[PDB]
Amino acid sequence: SQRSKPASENVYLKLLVKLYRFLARRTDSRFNKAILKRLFQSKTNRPPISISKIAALTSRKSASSQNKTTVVVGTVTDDERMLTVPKLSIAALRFTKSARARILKAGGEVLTLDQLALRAPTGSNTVLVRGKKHA
Amino acid sequence: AAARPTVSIYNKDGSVSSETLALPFVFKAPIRPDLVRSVHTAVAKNKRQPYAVSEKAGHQTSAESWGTGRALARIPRVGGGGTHRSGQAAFGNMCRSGRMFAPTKTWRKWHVKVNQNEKRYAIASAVAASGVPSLLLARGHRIEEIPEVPLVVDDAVQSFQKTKEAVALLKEIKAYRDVIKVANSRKLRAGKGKLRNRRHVQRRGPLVVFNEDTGIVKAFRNIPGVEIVNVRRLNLLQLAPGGHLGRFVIWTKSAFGLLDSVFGSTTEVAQLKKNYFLPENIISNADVTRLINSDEIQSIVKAAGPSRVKRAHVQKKNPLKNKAVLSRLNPYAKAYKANVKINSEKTPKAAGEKFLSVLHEN
Amino acid sequence: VNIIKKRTKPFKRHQSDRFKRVGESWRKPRGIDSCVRRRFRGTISMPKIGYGNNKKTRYCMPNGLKAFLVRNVSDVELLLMHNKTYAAEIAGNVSARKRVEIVEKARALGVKVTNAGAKVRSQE
Amino acid sequence: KYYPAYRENVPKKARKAVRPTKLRASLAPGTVCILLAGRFRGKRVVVLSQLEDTLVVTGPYKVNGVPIRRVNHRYVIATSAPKIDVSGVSVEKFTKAYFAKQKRSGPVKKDEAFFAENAPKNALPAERIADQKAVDAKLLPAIKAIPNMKEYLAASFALSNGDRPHLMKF
Amino acid sequence: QDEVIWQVVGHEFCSYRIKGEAQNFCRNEYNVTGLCNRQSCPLANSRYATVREDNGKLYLYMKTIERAHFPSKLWQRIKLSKNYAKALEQIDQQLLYWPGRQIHRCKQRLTRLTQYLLKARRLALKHQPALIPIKPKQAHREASRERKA
RNA sequence: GUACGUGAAAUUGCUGAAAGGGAAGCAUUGGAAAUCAGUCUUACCUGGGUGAGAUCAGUAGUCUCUCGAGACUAUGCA
RNA sequence: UUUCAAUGGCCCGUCUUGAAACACGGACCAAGGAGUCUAGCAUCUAUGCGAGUGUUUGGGUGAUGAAAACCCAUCCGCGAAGUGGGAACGCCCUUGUGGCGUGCACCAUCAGAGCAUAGCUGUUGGGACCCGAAAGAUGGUGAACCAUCUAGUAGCUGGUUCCUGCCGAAGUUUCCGGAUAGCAGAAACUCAGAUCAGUUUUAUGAGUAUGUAAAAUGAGAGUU
RNA sequence: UUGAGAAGCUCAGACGAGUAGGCAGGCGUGGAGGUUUGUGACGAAGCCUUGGGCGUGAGCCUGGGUCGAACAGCCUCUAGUGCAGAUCUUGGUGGAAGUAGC
RNA sequence: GCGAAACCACAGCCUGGGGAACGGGCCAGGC
RNA sequence: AAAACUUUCAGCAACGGAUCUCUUGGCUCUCGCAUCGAUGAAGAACGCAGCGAAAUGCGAUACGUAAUGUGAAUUG
Repeated sequence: SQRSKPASENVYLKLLVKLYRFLARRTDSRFNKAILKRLFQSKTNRPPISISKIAALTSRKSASSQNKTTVVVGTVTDDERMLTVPKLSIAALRFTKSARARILKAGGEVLTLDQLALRAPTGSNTVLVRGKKHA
Repeated sequence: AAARPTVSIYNKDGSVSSETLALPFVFKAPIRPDLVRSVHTAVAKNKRQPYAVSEKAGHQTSAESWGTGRALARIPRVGGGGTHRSGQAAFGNMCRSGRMFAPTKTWRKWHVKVNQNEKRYAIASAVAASGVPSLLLARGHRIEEIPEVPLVVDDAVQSFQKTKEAVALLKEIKAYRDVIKVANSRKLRAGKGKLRNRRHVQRRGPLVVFNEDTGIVKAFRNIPGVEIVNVRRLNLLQLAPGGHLGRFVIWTKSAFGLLDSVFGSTTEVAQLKKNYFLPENIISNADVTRLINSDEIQSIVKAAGPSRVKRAHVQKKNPLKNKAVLSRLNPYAKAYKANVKINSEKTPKAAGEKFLSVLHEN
Repeated sequence: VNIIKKRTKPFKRHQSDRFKRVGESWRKPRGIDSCVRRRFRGTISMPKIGYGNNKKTRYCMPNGLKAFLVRNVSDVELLLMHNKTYAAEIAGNVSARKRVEIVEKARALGVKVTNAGAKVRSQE
Repeated sequence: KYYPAYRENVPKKARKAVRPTKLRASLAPGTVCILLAGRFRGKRVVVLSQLEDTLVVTGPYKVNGVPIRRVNHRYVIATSAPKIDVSGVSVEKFTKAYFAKQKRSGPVKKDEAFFAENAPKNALPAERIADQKAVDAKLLPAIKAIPNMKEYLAASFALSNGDRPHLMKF
Repeated sequence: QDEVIWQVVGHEFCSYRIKGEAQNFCRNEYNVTGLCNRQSCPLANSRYATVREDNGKLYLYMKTIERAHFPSKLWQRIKLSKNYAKALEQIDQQLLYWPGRQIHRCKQRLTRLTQYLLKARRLALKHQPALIPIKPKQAHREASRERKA
């Protein structure tokens, strides 16, 4: 369920695996190889990452997030506890309806994994992130 | 992500009108054959009548075990006499007139639940599939002469009263090729199904979707194959028959204008469904060929290796027998001089008397 | 290109010739103390994947063609481009009214028919 | 009808060039050799010339009646009998086409011989006999010069009891 | 569109597919090869060209992505000359800057459709015995009545 | 043909062929006998003659789409 | 296909047993004939939405079957309640080499992930894979007989139905019917610049061997 | 060079016992939705056959005979779905046997 | 003349050896 | 060694009733309704059908009478 193809029957997920299969072997990037591997992963192994974690991780310590795209192979949920949302650019498999509205109205943009492949085909200036699996 | 902006509305005489309708956002929803056929599988089970055997079948008789060691199987045999039942076994699956193993019960789960949001997703994805002519053809519809897909007709169709009025419209928009297909396909069903009020089978014709009824249902219901439905209660059993996407659907102008309120948009809530938004897609543009073969991506890929590669070394050749392979492996065999004369005319016998004495001992 | 068959004899069920109640169709011997399962000397052979035939020549008739079941004229027209690889085989339930029209159509298409002379006579 | 309708996998370029056949050392022209197979099995004949693969061989017509014929070099035993003078007879006319079977042709129209079967017959032309009459003219004096040669070629070779082909020398 | 259409039709269900053991075939009339592939699917290929025969004349059929939602006007048709050399050039001119695989498959179909028409004309000239069906009821009737006779 | 649609297997009778020193028995390889699939030259290339006709006209019309693309009609067959 | 010749070929299943010996079951053929349905629980996968989630007790509605589909008022259930190594990235610049930063998940050192449905698997109840053990009790009929509870009770007996392919034991340490472990797989992790071995050495010691420490040879290894 | 069912095509090397058990892909049966503009009185299904073919196999296709009204391939759904055994159940039928015997 | 039933994997010469009985099947000998 | 007898194969004839096809039957679910008896019920018996195999119908007015409806049958 994780090795050579996703167990998912979603046709559009198969189209993303097809796109990053090409990017993984025709480029010498470990980002395309890492993204392709995480597309085979199951829902349990792709935890959601909150909109607050993205804001915290980008503006952490020295911050200076500049405009690097935050990439997660998973769902970007919303954190209603945080009140001010920074200007963020996140590419994810799925955004919730509240998270997408909060990101857009509070400055920045939301992307899909195929919109980012056209902006950063080698994944340059990308902040690859993950959700905590402790659950 | 780029689709046709508007659709044309056709009149009763099959002629185009100057009016047009913006394409509703439901036709831009993701098309999910996995999700449509999973929801269809559950919904198709929701009108099943229970069946079960009698609660006493195979146990109506009276029998007892004659015993163990009496040169016969220890299954109980019916008592009494005068009838051939004497000695015949029951209360068991193998025995004739016995209890069949695990008798069927009426409280088997006949119906199955689906989340209401998955159901709305499937119906949205099945409506989107009905705007793709290729999906209509692959599902068995004879739409090769239909003027346009989606096929929208005037609202005057909603007040047809006679079937011959409906047949004239289907012939004017070339939609009768599908009805003729359904009429020709009517066969007697195979199997025991025709002993059980399932006498005949046939194909599915166009699905006519109206807004308000003024005779459209009565004028279309007798045409073999055509199903008439209201835009407010669209049915996945009728939008993906058999779980297959791409039903040929004919809309009236009023039904097509009410699709935006029934389904809403991916950002704006549906008017007729409280707190419902159209599903979003994992990919914005679903043409993977366009992304892969794009200038953005093809400019940074390394030079592609060949396609199916040539077979180097199909057969192993021995250099010690094939002189040509030896010449390739060793660029020195051409000048070797294997036999070189060393001892020409000297050959001095080198064995002193001390060595000879030791050798010639005992 | 010649078709090579690793085996031509079928694999019969063990002890199928001693009993009428036991059919010839191959059944794997589940007995542990069975000599056929342990593959002694003189015991019959069993279906193994080693007997599998060449992929290129698999499903090929001895004449080099692959059978294609045909129920009407529309089926035989599909073999317009594949007449050197496939042979038309009219189904057993197709009537003689349609068998003649399939054979005449398959003649112009240059398609071999495996059972073209069935349920019909000739009249020169 | 000409653009290839199928995949038409062209054969890969083979590397099998045709080089001349190397005949045996003892299969020289003018050698008296025994035919091993055919309708003239056992007959002793005289080798005129070596073709590309076969031997253009003939027994004298008046001696054993073996016309100018091709014989495969594997189907011949080359005896060590004294050689015959063959440099005096031209053998350029003995080519592959000279012995080649006449092309099966004839635009026979429907019926008559096509149906009624009034077929024609074959016959050796006098041209073949004319060339043949020359070779025995240039060969008979050669075989008559040495003793027993005329009687040798007339006889037919055979194996008697207690004859071991591997041991006894030809 | 095309990659979504192919996933739905090429892998879930197409009414045109004949599932054979060695290969899948296509019942579509607009398929050049007659096989079920990604490249030869007329439904999943928005730009598609094929050659088919109408009453003895071969035509080049072409469709573009921009006519995909007008089924009556989807396919355009031109006449291919009886001269083979001119017919090949007609496909080359009409299919200019199309992929070389699509022109290759259209010229291959033109050769097979030309041979079939040639073979159809030669069969008409020849005298071939007419195949007459064997009627199971009449055979049984005549066999029984013969025994009585 | 009311021993009644279809009419399997076990089993029985007759007929034919073959085999047969106290088993059959199956497998592997062939022989013999019987019996089958199992097929063919018929087309290509190049003419020339003769006439034929359109997708050819130093041609005229109509219809459906959209100039030119298909369907036909009349005339010529250079 | 039949038959002949040469060579080979102990009757199948069950139980037993290292193995067999066994003892069982098998006159023959046809048809029937055994892990089912359902409630709960847990893992895993898929799907929907996501700090939420679940329409179907019910109401609204559904003219072409109206037991379907479609819609949702109020509740309620379940959830919410600094330093190192490191994925990935940018910048170099002797450029590879490395260095300089930013450092997810997770592990070492001092910024909620659920809920619902479906399937798989395991498990516990119901008759619970099928056939199997004297009954007992209630009520009747003339100690006996009959009907029902009953599908009563089974650790035990016999049986348990298609094919192919790939993995593949153990048959026992240890505590003590067991909890471990071992053996065999699955998943997630970190690593080939790292470790490992029914290995052989070297030498230190200790008493021809011994253990330990550090050269050859082979294999990418360690985990949870 | 056309060889993109990217679920395809292609190249290379190694390897092949197997009980309990683990895993994967397939064959077949009854019924259901879809489909094949499917097959059928010019003969459906079934059965018979020393006819032919396909598959490693489960099985499948087909000729001939018999027969007389229905039936199948593909995608999906579903289950009372596959037998040589249970001193299995029901039915039929044998050797013992024209025997014991009456 | 009328007429069963038990039983029924299949069989049916010995001699030895064949370790587990092995003789009724296996191996070497006779028939 | 041929016959007989035995065995094997095939043909035909028996035996048997499988399979296939269906079917005025069962089973299950849902919906509407409320109607036995001293004014003799349920049940049992005995009779009547020109004959009815039974079975059904009926009660000495006996496979029914009166009345109404359809309008020409009954039937082996």
